[PDB]
Amino acid sequence: VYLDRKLLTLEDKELGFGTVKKGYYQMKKVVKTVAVKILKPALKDELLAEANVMQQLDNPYIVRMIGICEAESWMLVMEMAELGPLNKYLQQNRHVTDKNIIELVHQVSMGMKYLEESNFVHRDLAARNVLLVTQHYAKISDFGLSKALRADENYYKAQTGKWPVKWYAPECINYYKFSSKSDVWSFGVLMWEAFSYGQKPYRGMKGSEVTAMLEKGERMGCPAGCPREMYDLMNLCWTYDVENRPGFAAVELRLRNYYYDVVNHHHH
Ligand SMILES: NC(=O)c1cnc(N[C@@H]2CCCC[C@@H]2N)nc1Nc1cccc(-n2nccn2)c1
Repeated sequence: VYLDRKLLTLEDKELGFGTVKKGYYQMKKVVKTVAVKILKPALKDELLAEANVMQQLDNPYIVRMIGICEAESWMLVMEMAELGPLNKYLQQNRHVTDKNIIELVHQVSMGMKYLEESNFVHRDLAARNVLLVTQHYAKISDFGLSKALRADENYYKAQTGKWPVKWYAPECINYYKFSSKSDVWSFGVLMWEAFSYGQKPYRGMKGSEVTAMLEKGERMGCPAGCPREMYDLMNLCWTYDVENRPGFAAVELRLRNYYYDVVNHHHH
């Protein structure tokens, strides 16, 4: 996992803990374009824990880590997803079709089905953390809050924090318990963001007002032009009771089947 600084070439400009910069890494033969997270002891430990999670994952729909390097600061080197975050892409590309959005959120569900099978919880699943390789190829990124589940438990219990509350399930807020089912709830919010072309969820509401709304059984409305089948899936992800909420195997299957029905309608 330890990379050679002499083989890494960093660009001066910043793409976006610190910063994300574009670079190039000399591989065995080819040169590879990379995205590098550069830190600007708690930050070092967090980056190394993130590196430890990514090291264990191998799936076409999850950003691959190339390695780590300790130079000017600690650096986490990843494969580059040229088109950037999904929310920003859709805000700038409103012509993207409903079929293309289904294709991308289905890819995220495949990556998450893999993470669930791997017994890792993401804990920051949102459209800003889905990166586009192409307009037809999404990858999940940003494993800074992710956790490997213990062998005897299907959830992570947080003790302390600065949380993305609008993407969190009720049991995360009420019991500090994070599971693959909690990530399913976040995935419902991510689907809403995607079909709303990168609009922020729960516009104009405080985190506490969001909790109050959800407790009353109320949910965000259907985005303009969103297929009813996809809005129904969002509502199923937003099942209040964790036991009754589907896991990613059930979600990916529903998305897969619907995507094939849409691919069929297009051919007709
Ligand atoms: N492998 C990667 O390509 C990569 C992995 N992870 C991330 N993480 C960032 C953290 C900052 C928030 C946004 C995102 N979750 N960004 C990556 N690339 C990237 C590519 C183009 C643009 C940007 N970009 N545009 C605006 C901000 N960042 C990032």
